[PDB]
Amino acid sequence: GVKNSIIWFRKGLRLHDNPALLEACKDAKHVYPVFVLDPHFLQKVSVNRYNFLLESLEDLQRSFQARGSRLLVLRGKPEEVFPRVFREWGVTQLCFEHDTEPYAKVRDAAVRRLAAEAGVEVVTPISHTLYDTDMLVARNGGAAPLTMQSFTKLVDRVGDPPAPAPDPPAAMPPPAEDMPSAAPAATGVPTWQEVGFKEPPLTVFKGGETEALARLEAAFQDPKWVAGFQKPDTDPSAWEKPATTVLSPYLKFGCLSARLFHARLLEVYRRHPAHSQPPVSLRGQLLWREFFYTVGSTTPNFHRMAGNPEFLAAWREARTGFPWIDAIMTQLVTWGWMHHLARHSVACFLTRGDLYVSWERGMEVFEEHLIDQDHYLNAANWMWLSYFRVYSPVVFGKKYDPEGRFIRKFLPVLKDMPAKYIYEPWTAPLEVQRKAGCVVGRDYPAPIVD
Ligand SMILES: Cc1cc2c(cc1C)N(C[C@H](O)[C@H](O)[C@H](O)COP(=O)(O)OP(=O)(O)OC[C@H]1O[C@@H](n3cnc4c(N)ncnc43)[C@H](O)[C@@H]1O)c1[nH]c(=O)[nH]c(=O)c1N2
Repeated sequence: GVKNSIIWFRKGLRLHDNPALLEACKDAKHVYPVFVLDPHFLQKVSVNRYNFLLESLEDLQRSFQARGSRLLVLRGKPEEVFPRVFREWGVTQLCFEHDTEPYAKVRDAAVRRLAAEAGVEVVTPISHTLYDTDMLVARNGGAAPLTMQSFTKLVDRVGDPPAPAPDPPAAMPPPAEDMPSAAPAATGVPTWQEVGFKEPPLTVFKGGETEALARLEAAFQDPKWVAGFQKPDTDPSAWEKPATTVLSPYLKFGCLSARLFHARLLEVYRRHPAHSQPPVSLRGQLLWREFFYTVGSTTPNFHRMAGNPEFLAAWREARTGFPWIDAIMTQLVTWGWMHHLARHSVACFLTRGDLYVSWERGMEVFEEHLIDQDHYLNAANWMWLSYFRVYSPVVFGKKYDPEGRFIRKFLPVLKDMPAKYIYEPWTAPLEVQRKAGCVVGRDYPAPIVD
């Protein structure tokens, strides 16, 4: 006789542009905001990324409490928890954002069956991508386009992505009182210590929808920078103020709506007729993401499109002996984010013909440490790898940073090396090494390859 609904967060960790949340609140006597956390994640995942998620859930908790509700972090597996709470809470509707990843399809199909057995309606809107990816494939005749230029042609044919959804109401229907499965002590957001991590996170990027919107506003503080953006011309050695938006972790977890980002770019583009165009523009960057999601989700053998241990270990542990390479690998572990062309440098130095190895092994290392780790974006970018015309990937940074400021920041052992040798410290006169307190082979390794 009443509507009791669940809004289930997996991605889409936001209140803004959340059509699943708007549906669950409509005409609802009680709404249960749920995140399902697998407590036994022990089995691979850096504390930096997991803490980013926890911070994002803490932000959601604060947002829901401001509106008379709270987030319920349920422990267990969705297939076991949901049948119990469907009956306990008298649920009539279950809402959640659509997800096209492989595991998500298996998980969501099972939950859809359990909902039907309990008489629960399921509503799953598209809001993680700009477009309904299935719709794009259908309008392309039933096959995903295979080049960026062709893909940009198709979306231009389709038109603008949908507008961001309205903000939710200032007050929300709360969960019912004294429901055993909603008890606060069993449903709070845990800390990185409580989930089992021993080392603290070191990244400088904080999770959550609130920080995402703050960072988006900062990127749009200069419309001329947004209008003139060209990805290949940005500086990979810029760390104090990165040369790109660093919105990737926020888009990965859904703290930031891709649709809101796109709408804001078109606002700026209307007033700047000479703005950059795809693929180098900031809109092009969003379209790279959409392109790889579309191809990845509709391609069965997606990982097969691109056709010894010691070299990988040195690369993994930032001891290759090339300061530019080791500095980036240090940024990976410490920040979990590096500029696109820094990612290119270490990836080419690993796969494009310096250490050979297999690109899959390099992806595994990225998958552990990147805070923007994305099943589709990580793999696709490794394969699309297969710029250094003058500067080889091992001294690439010298073009932008002849003094080696980036290297000195992340490899402080080299902080007193004269700039003439900071990219090739093995060339320094051996008394220069002594003076700088950095002897090659003692304080910093010699190059691992001739
Ligand atoms: C080896 C390797 C591995 C990865 C990636 C590249 C390479 C070469 N990338 C892509 C890229 O390096 C990354 O998206 C940016 O460095 C993120 O920086 P900004 O958010 O400042 O991007 P910037 O502000 O330039 O772009 C804005 C947004 O567009 C998207 N975007 C930009 N460049 C992209 C690209 N090349 N491919 C797809 N989407 C792109 C992202 O959503 C990004 O947040 C990736 N990206 C990611 O989100 N998760 C990942 O796990 C990886 N892994």
